[PDB]
Amino acid sequence: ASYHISNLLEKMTSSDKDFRFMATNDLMTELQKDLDDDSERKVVKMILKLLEDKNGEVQNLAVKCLGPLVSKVKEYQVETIVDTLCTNMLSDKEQLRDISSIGLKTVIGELPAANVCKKITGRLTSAIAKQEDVSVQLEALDIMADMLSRQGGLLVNFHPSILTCLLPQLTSPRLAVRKRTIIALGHLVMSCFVDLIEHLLSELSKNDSMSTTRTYIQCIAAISRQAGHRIGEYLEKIIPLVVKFCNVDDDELREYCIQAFESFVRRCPKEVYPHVSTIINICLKYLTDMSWKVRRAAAKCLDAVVSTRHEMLPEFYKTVSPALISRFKEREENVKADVFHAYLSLLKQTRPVGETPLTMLQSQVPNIVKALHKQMKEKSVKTRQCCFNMLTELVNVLPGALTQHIPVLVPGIIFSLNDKSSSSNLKIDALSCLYVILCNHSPQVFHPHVQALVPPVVACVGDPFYKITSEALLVTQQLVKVIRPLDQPSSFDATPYIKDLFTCTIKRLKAADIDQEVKERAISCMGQIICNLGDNLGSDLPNTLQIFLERLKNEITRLTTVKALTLIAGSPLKIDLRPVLGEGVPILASFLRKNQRALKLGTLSALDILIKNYSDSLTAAMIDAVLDELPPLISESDMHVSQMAISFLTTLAKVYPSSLSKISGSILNELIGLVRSPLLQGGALSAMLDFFQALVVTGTNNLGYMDLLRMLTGPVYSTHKQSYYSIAKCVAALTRACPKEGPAVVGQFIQDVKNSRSTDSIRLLALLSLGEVGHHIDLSGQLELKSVILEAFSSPSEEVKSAASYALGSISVGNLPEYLPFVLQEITSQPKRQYLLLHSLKEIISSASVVGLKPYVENIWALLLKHCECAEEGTRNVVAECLGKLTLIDPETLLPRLKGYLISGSSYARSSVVTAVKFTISDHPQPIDPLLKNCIGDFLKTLEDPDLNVRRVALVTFNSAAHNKPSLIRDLLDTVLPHLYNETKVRKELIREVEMGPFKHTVDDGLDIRKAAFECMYTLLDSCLDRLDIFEFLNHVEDGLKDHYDIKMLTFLMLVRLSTLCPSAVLQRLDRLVEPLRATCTTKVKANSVKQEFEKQDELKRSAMRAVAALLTSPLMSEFQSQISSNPELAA
Amino acid sequence: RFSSKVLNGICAYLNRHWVRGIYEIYSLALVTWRDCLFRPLNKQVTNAVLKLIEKERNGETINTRLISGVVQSYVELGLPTLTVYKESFESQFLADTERFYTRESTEFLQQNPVTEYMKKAEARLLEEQRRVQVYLHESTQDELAR
Repeated sequence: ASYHISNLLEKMTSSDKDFRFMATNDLMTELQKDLDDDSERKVVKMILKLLEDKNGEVQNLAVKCLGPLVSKVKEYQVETIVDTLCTNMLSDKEQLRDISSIGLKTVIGELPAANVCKKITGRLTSAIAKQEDVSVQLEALDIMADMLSRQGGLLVNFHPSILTCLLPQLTSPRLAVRKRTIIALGHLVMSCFVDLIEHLLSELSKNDSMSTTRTYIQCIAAISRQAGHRIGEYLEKIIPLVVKFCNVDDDELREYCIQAFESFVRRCPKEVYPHVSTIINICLKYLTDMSWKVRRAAAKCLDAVVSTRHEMLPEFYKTVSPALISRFKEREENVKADVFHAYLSLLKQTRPVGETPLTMLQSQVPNIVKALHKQMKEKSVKTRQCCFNMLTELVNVLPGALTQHIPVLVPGIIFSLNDKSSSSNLKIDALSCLYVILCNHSPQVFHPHVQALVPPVVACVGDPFYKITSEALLVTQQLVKVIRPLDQPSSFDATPYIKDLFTCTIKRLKAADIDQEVKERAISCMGQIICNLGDNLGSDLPNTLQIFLERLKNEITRLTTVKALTLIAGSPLKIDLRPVLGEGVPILASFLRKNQRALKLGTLSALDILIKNYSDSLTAAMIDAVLDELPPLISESDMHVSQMAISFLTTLAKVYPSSLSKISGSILNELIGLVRSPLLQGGALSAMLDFFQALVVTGTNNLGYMDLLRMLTGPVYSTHKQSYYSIAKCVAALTRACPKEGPAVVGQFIQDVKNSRSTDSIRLLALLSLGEVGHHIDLSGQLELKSVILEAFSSPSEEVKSAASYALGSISVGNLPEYLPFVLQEITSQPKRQYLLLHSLKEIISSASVVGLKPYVENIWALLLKHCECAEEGTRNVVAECLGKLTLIDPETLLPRLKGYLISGSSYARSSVVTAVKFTISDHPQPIDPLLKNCIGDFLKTLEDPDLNVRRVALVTFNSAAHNKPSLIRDLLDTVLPHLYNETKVRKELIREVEMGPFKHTVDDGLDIRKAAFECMYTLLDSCLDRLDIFEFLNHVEDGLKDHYDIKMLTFLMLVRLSTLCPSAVLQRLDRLVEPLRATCTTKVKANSVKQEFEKQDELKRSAMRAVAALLTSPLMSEFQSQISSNPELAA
Repeated sequence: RFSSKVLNGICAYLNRHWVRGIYEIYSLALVTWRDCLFRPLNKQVTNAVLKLIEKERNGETINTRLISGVVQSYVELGLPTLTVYKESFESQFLADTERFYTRESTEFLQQNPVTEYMKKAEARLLEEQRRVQVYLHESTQDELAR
């Protein structure tokens, strides 16, 4: 209220220190939360008067309040406040000047108006002029730097004045002033207009000719660091100057090294590396004080060289760079650490994504260890830590490097570990390096060092620090496997190490409220020891094992305990776990209830391995409890758990078939339900088939073959295609389990033959089952199969026909000599059915054994060649696919023939042969890799000139190869680029038009090729942009912007995708890229047109807007008229 | 469609002579086409496309013009009106894509780490966005996005 502010103002000039700190706080609180003009003026005047007081607390409170005050006030108040602050800043009182500077800084920070900034900048420009006082100059420079850091978008027409006023400060006698003006110029460089940078660079270049003044070099480095992309065009005029000035005697190479490093880090594109590489190499060597930091800068300069550039790895290796780096390893710590870091960066860059880099690195390995040997005797912990890190990195980058150096390196590790002055970090690093070396080296070069490696490890195990204990436990676990590797034979008496290693481990087994990591490491070490050296342990093996039970109750070490049990169960050695089986198996059954995928899998695997290894000692009691948790685990929600459960059930049935009458409760129902699961695929299907086969072999009441068949195909007699496949495969597997199932085939034949009282589903299922069961057994013995199959081929629906064709193809694999010729002659016999029979043949080549298919190859090839030239397009496609599939076998015998057919083949033959090889490409590696790579050359290069269909098929094959395997078109991309670019051009000879009135319709016979070319161009962006040029690539896209609707959308999507890739090229031509796009967007729908055209043009316009919006992330971009203004909100 | 448009242009005079399925010539042609599509013929064509898209995800090159024309014909029918397009191909296509992607993700995660899974997820999402922007309706963009 008015009275509130009136009394606050009255009490503000109270003359009591505490009555002028409460009123100000109340005013600040009231202003912070969301006031007449007279009240505003009065409060502003009071605040300004109070800004100068005889107490610091009130002054600070007023300064703080000045910030929020400007947040809600008119412009005139801010203008007058700024004016009075600037006038006070000119006063000779230091306190008032500091208060004004702080207030102005706070006001600037509060701000994100324009007039205030202009006035402030003008005042600073006027004040910064050459003056006797220095405090005001420094304050103005600080304010200007803060403003530039905060705001750098406005004041475009003030940059030249600021630069001119700041330039004289460069030659100031005070180094602080020089640094401040350099920082201010660097900050202002970001704001700027663009024409000022060239003038500044020219001025600096002409002023470089000066006496011993390092200010210019510092300013150059600062501006380069603040903006490297704007200075890359003037390196040729700067590099020579620094190169010539490097010859001076005074110690000033630090700035040259720093600016070289900055240029290397920021500006990657340049070819002056060797010019300065030798200079840096010679600089790092000389020494004679102030000569250490120059060496440090020289050493650090190579960090950018070794990190950024990667294609130049071999020239680094061949040069003397690594040699000098390794040689200079016996210097002071400051430069030694930087040398270590630089070589570590080089090693990291060595790892990639005549001689390879790895081979060259190994040759120098002997020169490194020796250089580090003396470093192992240094008393500085930093040097030892650096050496350990270097050894770890060298072992990690490539194993098998330090094979003939273990004898000379182990003593250093032992000496470092035994040292009392070694810190925890040094010991941890040494232990990690030792573990890495042991885990990446052959066990055969560590037996002699066991006596020198076991005592120190045991000693390190007994350490109050927990990380060192964990590292020692890990080292012990690794040594347990290294000393007695079960994968390979060994001969070494390790018995003397059995006691101590156990003593240091069992003592750690009893956690007693210890760190979880320590408990896990101890459990893992104990499990590994039990698994490996289980026979050596005497009477201490059983009791300690009992402790594992105590670890199965708490959830802190449940996963680790389960993993240890699983590892122990599976091992060549025979370990007695029966005493903990009866009490152990039930507990595991309790882990399947709680929702834990990892725990569930671990416990399932543990139970499976325990049952497999220990089947003689089992009881139905715990088995019943275990089986109770299966029904809620086999479900379509999770597939990984279902496979594990199926495998566990199969193992239990195999090694314990007695307890099979309890699963009938719900497990069988769940399995039956999962059989018809659409997601049933992968290893789960194989596991279920194996389980069914094992169940059939075992045999149980109510679970016989007939019962299984009735349960499986019960509902069908009384929906997804994968369900039919699963049922058919299960039926085939069950039939295979019983080699005497004669009645089943005759029953299926009778059911299929009876057209009446048999819907499509039953016939489909019967055909699928017959096809699945006729693969692994011969059906030639039973007659009446071919007749019924041929009769079923002719049906109204297509699913039944496809199923019959698939069944015939699968059956033909069984007895090739009796089935293949029959279908071969039948194909030529009837012309109205071969179209189906050919499809069946497609299965044979994909299902029949190659060794058995060798004799019947010439006939198939001749038939395919004879049928290659056919009027039907579908038949041509089928024969092309069959030829492509057959080309996989014996490529060395067919590839030359295919090459020959291209010399005098017809258009249809050429199209068929090129289509055949298209399907040969697969994502995964194939043995026809080099053969196809060599063969595709002439196929892609000299087969796009003559014909149109040949061109289309060649383009389709090229696109398919690029999408699947782009390595084949990697070495010949340029050889085919001209043809692909030519194919993109539009031809007006292949555009027919028919007009029969006002309406018009244009038909293009060549539009298919253009779409294929555009798709190939788009798909080529995956991993080929680094090779193909950009300027020659976007010209055709620019031409194609004005093309068909589908091509228009494809080009728009191409442009959208190109926004994040090489934006500089897109920005350099945005004008001409968008001009056709603007012309298209300025199009109007033809009058008196159907709604289809309106909608089509609407989607085209929306796509164009999306493309331009993506590209944006000023050629008359502001064209928002009355109507179009309502469109963008629908796009964003 | 060209013949229907020509006939409508010819006999607009008669088209503007009644006082009031639909009596419009273009509407009559569209109704006739919808009836011709209602019969089980569509069950083949609508099914056939489901293979082509699948082949597009198996490393094979398919003809986008045919699918584009089929989708255009489906959306144009139903007298924009997307009832037929929504109840004929949208639901089945979405279910097929869900099932295929779930199976692929399960198979990959069964024997591959998570970084590769993330990379192939990016690849598949980019390919799906390309397909939607190329030969699918805009209204479905969000539907298949989330």
